[PDB]
Amino acid sequence: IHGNWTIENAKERLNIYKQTNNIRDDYKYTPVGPEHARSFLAELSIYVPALNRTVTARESGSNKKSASKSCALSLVRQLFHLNVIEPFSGTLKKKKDEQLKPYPVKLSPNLINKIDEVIKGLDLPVVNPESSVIPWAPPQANWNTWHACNIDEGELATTSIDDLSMDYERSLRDRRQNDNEYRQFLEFREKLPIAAMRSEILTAINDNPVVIIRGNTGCGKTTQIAQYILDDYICSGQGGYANIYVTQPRRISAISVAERVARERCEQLGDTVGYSVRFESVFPRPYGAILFCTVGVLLRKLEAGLRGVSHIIVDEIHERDVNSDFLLVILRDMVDTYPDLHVILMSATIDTTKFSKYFGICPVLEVPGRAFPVQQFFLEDIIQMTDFVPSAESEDKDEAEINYNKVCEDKYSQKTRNAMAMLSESDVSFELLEALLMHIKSKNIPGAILVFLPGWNLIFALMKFLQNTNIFGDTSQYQILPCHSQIPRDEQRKVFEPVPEGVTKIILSTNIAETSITIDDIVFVIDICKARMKLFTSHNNLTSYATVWASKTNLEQRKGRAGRVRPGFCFTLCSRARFQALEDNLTPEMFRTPLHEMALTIKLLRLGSIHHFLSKALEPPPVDAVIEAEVLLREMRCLDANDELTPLGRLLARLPIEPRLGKMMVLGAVFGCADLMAIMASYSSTFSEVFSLDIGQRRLANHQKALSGTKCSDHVAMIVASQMWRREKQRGEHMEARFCDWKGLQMSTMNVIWDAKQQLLDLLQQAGFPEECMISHEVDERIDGDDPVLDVSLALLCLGLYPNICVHKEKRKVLTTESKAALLHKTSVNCSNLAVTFPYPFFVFGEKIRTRAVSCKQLSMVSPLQVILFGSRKIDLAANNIVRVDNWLNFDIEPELAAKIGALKPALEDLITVACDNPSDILRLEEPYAQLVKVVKDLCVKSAGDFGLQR
RNA sequence: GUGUAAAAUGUUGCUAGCAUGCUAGUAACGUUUUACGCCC
Ligand SMILES: Nc1ncnc2c1ncn2[C@@H]1O[C@H](COP(=O)(O)OP(=O)(O)O)[C@@H](O)[C@H]1O
Ligand code: ALF
Repeated sequence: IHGNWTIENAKERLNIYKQTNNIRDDYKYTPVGPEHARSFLAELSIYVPALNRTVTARESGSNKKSASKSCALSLVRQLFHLNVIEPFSGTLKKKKDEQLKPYPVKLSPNLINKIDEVIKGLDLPVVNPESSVIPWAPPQANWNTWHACNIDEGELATTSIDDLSMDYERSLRDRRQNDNEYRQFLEFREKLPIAAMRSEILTAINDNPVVIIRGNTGCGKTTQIAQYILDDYICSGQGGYANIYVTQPRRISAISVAERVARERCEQLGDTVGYSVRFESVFPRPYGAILFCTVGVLLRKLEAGLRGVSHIIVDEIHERDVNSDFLLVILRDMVDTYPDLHVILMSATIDTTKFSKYFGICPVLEVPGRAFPVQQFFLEDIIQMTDFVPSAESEDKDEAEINYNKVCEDKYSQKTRNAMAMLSESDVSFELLEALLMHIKSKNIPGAILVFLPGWNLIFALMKFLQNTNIFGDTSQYQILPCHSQIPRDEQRKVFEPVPEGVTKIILSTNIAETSITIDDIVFVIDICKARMKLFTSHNNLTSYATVWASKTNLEQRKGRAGRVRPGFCFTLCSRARFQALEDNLTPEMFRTPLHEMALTIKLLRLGSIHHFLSKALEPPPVDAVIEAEVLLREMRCLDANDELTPLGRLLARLPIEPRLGKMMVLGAVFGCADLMAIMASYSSTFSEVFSLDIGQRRLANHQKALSGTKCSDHVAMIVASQMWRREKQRGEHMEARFCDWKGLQMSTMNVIWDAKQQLLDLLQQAGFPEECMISHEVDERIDGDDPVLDVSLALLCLGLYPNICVHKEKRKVLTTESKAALLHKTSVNCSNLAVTFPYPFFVFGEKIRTRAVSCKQLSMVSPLQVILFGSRKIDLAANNIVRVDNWLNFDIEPELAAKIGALKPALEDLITVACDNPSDILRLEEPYAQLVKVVKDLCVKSAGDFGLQR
């Protein structure tokens, strides 16, 4: 009854018990009765090695299988009677894991005495359980616009701006006279649509303060309007008294548009057109030049001043990203206060009425967009055409989910015939491409093939699948090219390269190709209205790089993205039900996003209360976002609760990194490890791959794993790689490139990290911290012992990236907070196939890749002594003398020792505050603070928490 | 994006026997669940 003592249940425990006994016997069958009333008596003997009480089953049935089942019934009943078998044994039985045992403290008495002296030498008692605007000026002599300062030397110090304007004018006249490649580029730009209303757009801008351009995508407009403004300003011989400032919302888009405008101008990058993306600047000449930058770089430059720039040409606003709307909200008042500035907002296809209404009903210009509506087809249309039904043959939820695929009427074509024949919907197959090919060959429509896959992972998977199906994946006849941010610029520049007809172009891309760039020859668009949704859930610190449906506005744009003049075809892979069911627009990301970084930015520019500023924005954000920004600023001691920016906050604002790494960079110079902190912050915030993985590789190679050395950490590997790269860069790069390739170095990532380290140390120098601590602290990896610099660097790392720590159980299988299973990313140095146990069973990662908290990246072993030092914002005490870390980690330490360790929590903040207050003398601290530095260097040593008992 | 053993279904052919059928299994088949152990 209670143990469901029947045949097809409760037998799992019996099977396991017999497996433990290894008895391979079964039921012997004996016939009883005639052939018309046949019965079988089955026998089985079971030996019990634990109770020494052998049992037997002798039961009858209508057949051999029935006899065996009847015997097993009585066997389970007798095993229960024996009180040795486990009851129930249903289909519900899992196997999980938890903490086994740490090395809780077990320190030497020296460190205990040091900690006691520190807690008594610093008196840290613990209990044992207004709206102004940024000034702007017109162009001025001896003043550089880019650097926002006075050059006071060179040529402008003695040369008037009018002379520079005349020089630019004569140079452009000579270029008009002779530059033939410029002639062909300008004729291409003239046949380009915007050159229709050249003068018109050159005048409307002077007419009004706020100017909105509106014209369908693919006009080649961003790369032309700024150049036309410069040309108009220089044709009057005034190019010196004019500069152009443009902001894109994506880094790679900014790089691409800068390269395009340089190539069309037939000029080397950095002469008259330059770009300043985060951690990279190629600033051009100070006068008569164009600047492209991301919104973040402009928000950074806003601190100094917009002096010396003529017109600002803010790019795509339909993105609705937080940065662009913040910039627009500031720029509204900026251009209202100063009537001599010209703000330009650019869109692609959006009801710009709200944008115009925001700026006091500003003019909404228009571009004549030649177009031809394209044939739009859906899943019913494609099932009518060439079959569409089959496919490749918190946990859950409620009934609120509606499957529109299964809610429809079968008034369409032979749905059952298509189902019984074939199809492949979720994964594309020969069907779609062959249908397009036959449509082209029968209706005579040679044209490019365009698809919008949501993510780079799916892009790579489908590219590999189509390469496997190379009969129709034949690049010689069916050219295939991806397009995404991650891939190098070589693929982007190859995409634009045309191919002869017959070599069909099948472009695989994502939301990037919907704007920014546009291929002229696109005819047929195969949309799936799927896009990446890399959302960070800061309310619980879970990442989700999932895929979500595109908005109806975006879907309409994609429908219009193809078919310039040719008919064009839209092969939408969705039903009309979902087509009309999804939201018309896209949810404003500004509504749901933490605003701590923007709060620090607004407090840096002394723009008054954040609440009032957010009220006077495009969309009044919900009070939760401003409240959470306030909470983060108050708890992190960047901004006081009384809207008073402490020097810590002002220092953090200038840092081009998130505050969670600025808090580490502050302490980096405190403990004489600033180089390590700069390198780690650059390698962490700038999400990048450490090593150049070769094709067909599933793990890290021999040297790729040996570079981490005895430390066996990817962060230590990166540090030593940077050290060897810089000592090699001390020599020539001709052999350095092949050496880095041999060492599996990413080269470009290393350059980025080095430049970021240089910029961070320059910023720290400007802050006031001494140069002496900013010296090389070279760490070797072959040493398996201890090194104070490296262990304090790792302790600071664990301080910063909280709560991205994890507990290792076995192989890839690791545990994360709230007891979540996870694996180790392939790029990590801790990837292998054999079972290895690490010296310390605690790891901290950088990123949580893949939505279902599975992939962890940037793993590095951490000392078991973090506990309360650098492991959390909260520590607790559990039963049976257990210290609780992040409510998912257990240590076994005396409450007195736990309180002693936890008393350091206010001390860290006090040290940070003192370091920020007096940057000039961080090396020469107060004597209790020198003792604190000494004790923290002593405590975080790798082989420290093992005294008394190594176990 | 996987294999092993166990159990319910029906199936392929065969087997010992009974007044064309029948009483039982056999080797194999796929389905569904169970755990065992991989790789992302
Ligand atoms: N790398 C390039 N080489 C040549 N022409 C380009 C390049 N990139 C863009 N163009 C042209 O410039 C135009 C750019 O349009 P775009 O910047 O997307 O305008 P908007 O952003 O207003 O839609 C396109 O029509 C395209 O033909
Ligand atoms: F210039 Al755009 F989207 F129109 F980047």
